[PDB]
Amino acid sequence: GVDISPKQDEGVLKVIKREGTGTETPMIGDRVFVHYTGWLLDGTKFDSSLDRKDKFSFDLGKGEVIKAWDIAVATMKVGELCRITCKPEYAYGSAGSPPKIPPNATLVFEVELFEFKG
Repeated sequence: GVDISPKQDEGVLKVIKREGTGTETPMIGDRVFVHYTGWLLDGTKFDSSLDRKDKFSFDLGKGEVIKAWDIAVATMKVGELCRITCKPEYAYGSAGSPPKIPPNATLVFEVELFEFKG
């Protein structure tokens, strides 16, 4: 339900709405069938995966996503619903997202995780 990272203290953290059915969580390098909505800190909707024909999907912590997703998606159960609050050290700070994000802006993603190790 909160914010901070339990090692660096800045990184991420996540607001719970609907907790899971299958109590298990994903392991490092496992395949997860996610779907996300996402906003910048000014309340601007830059991205939502369902709109582009289908759901989202990655392999936990493989370069593929952001480090804020490897921390908060490692803590996500089968069927769960929450909202991620992320900081640029774990996200777009040392890079910037291609269409409009600069190297120092706060970030937001509402994630629904369907299933992973199953």
